[PDB]
Amino acid sequence: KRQVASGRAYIHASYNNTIVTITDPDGNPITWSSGGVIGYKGSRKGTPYAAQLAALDAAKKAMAYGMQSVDVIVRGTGAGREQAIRALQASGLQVKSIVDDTPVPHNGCRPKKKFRKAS
Amino acid sequence: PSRKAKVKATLGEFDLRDYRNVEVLKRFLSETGKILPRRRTGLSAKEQRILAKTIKRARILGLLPFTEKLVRK
Amino acid sequence: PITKEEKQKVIQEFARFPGDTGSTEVQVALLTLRINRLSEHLKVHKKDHHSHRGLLMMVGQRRRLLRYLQREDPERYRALIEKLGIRG
Amino acid sequence: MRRYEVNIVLNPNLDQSQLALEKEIIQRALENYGARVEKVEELGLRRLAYPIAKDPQGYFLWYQVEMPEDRVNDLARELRIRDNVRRVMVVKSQEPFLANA
RNA sequence: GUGGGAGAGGGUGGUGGAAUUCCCGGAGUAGCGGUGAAAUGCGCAGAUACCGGGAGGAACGCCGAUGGCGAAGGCAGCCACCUGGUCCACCCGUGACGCUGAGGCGCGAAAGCGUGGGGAGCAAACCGGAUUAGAUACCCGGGUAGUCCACGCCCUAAACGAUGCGCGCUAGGUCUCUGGGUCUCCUGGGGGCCGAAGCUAACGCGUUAAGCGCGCCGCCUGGGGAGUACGGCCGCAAGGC
Ligand SMILES: [K+]
Ligand SMILES: [K+]
Ligand SMILES: [K+]
Ligand SMILES: [K+]
Ligand SMILES: [K+]
Ligand SMILES: [K+]
Ligand SMILES: [Mg+2]
Ligand SMILES: [Mg+2]
Ligand SMILES: [Mg+2]
Ligand SMILES: [Mg+2]
Ligand SMILES: [Mg+2]
Ligand SMILES: [Mg+2]
Ligand SMILES: [Mg+2]
Ligand SMILES: [Mg+2]
Ligand SMILES: [Mg+2]
Ligand SMILES: [Mg+2]
Ligand SMILES: [Mg+2]
Ligand SMILES: [Mg+2]
Ligand SMILES: [Mg+2]
Ligand SMILES: [Mg+2]
Ligand SMILES: [Mg+2]
Ligand SMILES: [Mg+2]
Ligand SMILES: [Mg+2]
Ligand SMILES: [Mg+2]
Ligand SMILES: [Mg+2]
Ligand SMILES: [Mg+2]
Ligand SMILES: [Mg+2]
Ligand SMILES: [Mg+2]
Ligand SMILES: [Mg+2]
Ligand SMILES: [Mg+2]
Ligand SMILES: [Mg+2]
Ligand SMILES: [Mg+2]
Ligand SMILES: [Mg+2]
Ligand SMILES: [Mg+2]
Ligand SMILES: [Mg+2]
Ligand SMILES: [Mg+2]
Ligand SMILES: [Mg+2]
Ligand SMILES: [Mg+2]
Ligand SMILES: [Mg+2]
Ligand SMILES: [Mg+2]
Repeated sequence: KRQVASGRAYIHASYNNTIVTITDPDGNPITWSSGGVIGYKGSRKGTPYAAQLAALDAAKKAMAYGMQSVDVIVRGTGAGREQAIRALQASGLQVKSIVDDTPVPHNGCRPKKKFRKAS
Repeated sequence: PSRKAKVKATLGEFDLRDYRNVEVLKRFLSETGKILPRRRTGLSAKEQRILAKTIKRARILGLLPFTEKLVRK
Repeated sequence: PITKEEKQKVIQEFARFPGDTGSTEVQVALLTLRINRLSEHLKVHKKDHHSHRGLLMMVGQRRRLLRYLQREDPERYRALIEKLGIRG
Repeated sequence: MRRYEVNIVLNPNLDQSQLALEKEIIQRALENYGARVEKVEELGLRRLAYPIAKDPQGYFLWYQVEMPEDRVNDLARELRIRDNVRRVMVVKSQEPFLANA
């Protein structure tokens, strides 16, 4: 209880899970969901379907606060990242606008061995 | 294929060395605050090279962006 | 660096005659200027090895001339040296 | 002696009184080092492409002074001392390289 | 000499924004993370995800190019100072002053050594989780030296074009970087490709020769034993020649 009816819907996709955080017009989180918050536990969290449920769960949890419209912020290139958008669109919540804001360094820290090579 | 118009042809005489003309410099950045390629800027290697330098100056001054958020998607 | 004025002074101060720009003396003179300007530079920036390469190349170009000058007119030689204050 | 361009960004919240003092302190040091203001362009303020010092705007100055190189760096560093001075960008003046003309 | 030019060539100081980590505040709640699948691990002392602030170290996205500079190693944010090389035009000066270069001397990626400093991220060793017939490995969670700075050592390498330096001579086509011009195009320097003659065992090379020639240096002489042993010289050591 706090009533907002307009805020941010941050999607955090990765090759291992998707996770949505909904906030107020100032960035403070109201509710969130993820592949784990829903039943999935292993690699199923990174599933595009997982993303869907996770997104929808958060939409509902936010609807409960009077949330009606929200701006979307995409981050990462995980699977089921578009499915997370898609969901938020059909989640009753009005999707005011999508914006990909994934961070990318201008080259700073040496990546883990798993992430090395370029060009 | 880098179609559409060229950022240069679509402009008049300008000082590729003036790091303060935020209006014309701005024209060479992408939707993101990224510096466009020769394929798009329609500049010469020598010119493009001078741009990069000036643009970088305007960014440090505060006159130009280092990176912007991608709208729509 | 070294301005036209500086450059010009030494040139004149050494030309064997009016208009003499490329005589063995003029060169040796001019070269000495660089070497000295560069030598001072290296005392400060000791890690600027790259520039040092130039140095060796000048010092060696100078040797070539003086070595020549001395073989042709051992006088203008002892002269050019004395003025510039070189040798050992 | 070489021609340089002394760019300076100031606090966008200085009152006519404050602005004036800071702005003169600038003139001051310029002398104390060897500047010879050839022309100014107090463009005032504009909307920064990103927040500098937490502000979305900045008060931009400018001068096309001439001075003794050996000081340039030494001078600029001085200008930065002030708290309302958030940017000091000096550049060896150049011949405008035209283009698409 | 004079007048012009391009450049991540070198040294010094200063400085900018993105990101990671950490700490502070807010908001918020049950997981996060990771994989083929997992577990270790981290989280109700409240993590992950989100917003604001602060600190710090290291590296410089787009520009970026088959691009440029350097003798090689190698060199990329921006600004200033200090400094090397080099190219073009004018035909002005000297008047063969040239080329090469045993020994010497200087430089010389990485790792490594000494002393002091720094330490975000990464990560030999090492500590764990998996995997497997085993798994002193690959994958996963951690993590020390080190990776960074100053100063001094070390002197190696697939230090490669696996192609020593200079000079003259012998079709072109084409793209490109950088000068000069009466600016299709001409002329000079550099970077690519294909290819005349020619060369080459073949592959290929071919005005950036591996062609035709001259000068000088270095090197080779079947494989293994062996880059070993001995001697010497060098190095704090590792070890180098
Ligand atoms: K032009
Ligand atoms: K658990
Ligand atoms: K130079
Ligand atoms: K140690
Ligand atoms: K053939
Ligand atoms: K021995
Ligand atoms: Mg000249
Ligand atoms: Mg450089
Ligand atoms: Mg917190
Ligand atoms: Mg709390
Ligand atoms: Mg536990
Ligand atoms: Mg509790
Ligand atoms: Mg975190
Ligand atoms: Mg710290
Ligand atoms: Mg080369
Ligand atoms: Mg190389
Ligand atoms: Mg003549
Ligand atoms: Mg004569
Ligand atoms: Mg030699
Ligand atoms: Mg070394
Ligand atoms: Mg090292
Ligand atoms: Mg050490
Ligand atoms: Mg130490
Ligand atoms: Mg690690
Ligand atoms: Mg086992
Ligand atoms: Mg590991
Ligand atoms: Mg060192
Ligand atoms: Mg190679
Ligand atoms: Mg060709
Ligand atoms: Mg050519
Ligand atoms: Mg050419
Ligand atoms: Mg090349
Ligand atoms: Mg060929
Ligand atoms: Mg043939
Ligand atoms: Mg030849
Ligand atoms: Mg041998
Ligand atoms: Mg044998
Ligand atoms: Mg035998
Ligand atoms: Mg043998
Ligand atoms: Mg050995």
